[PDB]
Amino acid sequence: MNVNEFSNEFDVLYNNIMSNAAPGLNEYEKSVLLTKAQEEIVKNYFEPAGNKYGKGLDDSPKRQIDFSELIKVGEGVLNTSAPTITFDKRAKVYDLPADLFLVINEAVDTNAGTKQIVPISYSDYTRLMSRPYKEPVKYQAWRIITTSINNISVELIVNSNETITDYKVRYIRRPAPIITTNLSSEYGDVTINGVSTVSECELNPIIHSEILQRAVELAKAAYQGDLQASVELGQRSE
Amino acid sequence: MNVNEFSNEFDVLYNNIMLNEYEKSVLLTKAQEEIVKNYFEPAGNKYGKGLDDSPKRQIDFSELIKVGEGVLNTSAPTITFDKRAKVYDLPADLFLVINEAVDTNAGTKQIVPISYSDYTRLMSRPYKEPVKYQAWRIITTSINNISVELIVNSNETITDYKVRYIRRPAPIITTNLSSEYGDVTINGVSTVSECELNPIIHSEILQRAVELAKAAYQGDLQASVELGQRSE
Repeated sequence: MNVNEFSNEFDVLYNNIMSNAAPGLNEYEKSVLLTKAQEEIVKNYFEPAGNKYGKGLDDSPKRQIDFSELIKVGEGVLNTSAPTITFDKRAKVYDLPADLFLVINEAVDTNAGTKQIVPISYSDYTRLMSRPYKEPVKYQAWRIITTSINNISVELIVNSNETITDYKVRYIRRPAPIITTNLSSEYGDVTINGVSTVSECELNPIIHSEILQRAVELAKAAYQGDLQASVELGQRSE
Repeated sequence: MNVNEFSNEFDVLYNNIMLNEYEKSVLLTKAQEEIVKNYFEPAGNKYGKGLDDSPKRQIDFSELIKVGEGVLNTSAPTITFDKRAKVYDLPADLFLVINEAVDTNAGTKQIVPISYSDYTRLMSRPYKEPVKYQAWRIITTSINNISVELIVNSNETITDYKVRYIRRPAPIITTNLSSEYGDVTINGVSTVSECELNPIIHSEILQRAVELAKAAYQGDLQASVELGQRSE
């Protein structure tokens, strides 16, 4: 469904049938609520505990097809542009793509073959570095986030006497906002995520109805406006 | 009651158990027009009952109800407020409309006389068409007649437009006015005119005329304003 259909069925589901009908929502408000509902839905469906099914990214066909249009593959750029201080002397710093929402798969291609990057926790890092070896298992590499400015910088730890040729990252692209109409105005240009032009929902049509329902629920919680509704509907932001 | 009976029994009631016939004709014509309005509006009468609210009210307006067709106003190329509005002229002898229907290719559709507030409300929504068995109607630029815009759903053509309405009553005249009174007319007719209404409401028309006469002749401002309340 295109943006006009988002807005028309938003109006239908919000106030065109309600008995003591409420004021219609302005297009900026509808775009804001739709973008919020989109992000909430993405976060709810990525995490199993966030939805009533207990199903995350790839726990069912529907969850695969939900994020299928939001998956992207890119590469981390070696961060030798400027000097820096790494926590580990034997780690190579890489910069992830700017439009990164969530990392789901990483791999590094070295001279000793491809290796799956395992994101190790800080307590896990301490445990592993208290051991005599201090290097990954055969077909794996280690990873920790380092000092990041304006984009995520990442330290890749591989086994000794190994060089990294490329660093691929299969991630979830940051969703683009849903903007119903050109938000340009003479009184001031308002933006949802830095863009005023019309922006279609760049995800699969399977969850457009879900985004619409969530947006309507958020609109009605805003209309109710007491602390109660804000608190319970803020639980699903996550 | 014949007009002679109206004139004779006006004298019985007004002249203390026994006015010009023009003055009697004027008051009787005014009285019936009051009575039709008062018994049409439920709040205008003493029972709180309108046109179809009781058997008596149905026989009251029985001989005024008329069914006529609207004629397309294609002769005059005027300007309509709605894009898909077809201008139609209503019958000349029209007093109050009570049912309107339009026969389209899709089917007969009951016309809803839509208020100026509801139009702005229903035209601020996505679709902007009536429900599947209804049509809208709003009055438009009218010259010496009644013109109505029939806003039926797009993708449909209007083939017929039936109007069921209350006909304008004819005047009550008790004598040839031109015989003694030079060129006086009541509603454009100078000759004897009978009551075109059911005999059930002749007594109330006569009683109202007598009350109107006595209040008019008493001359008090309070009486004139008090009985002028029931003029609507």
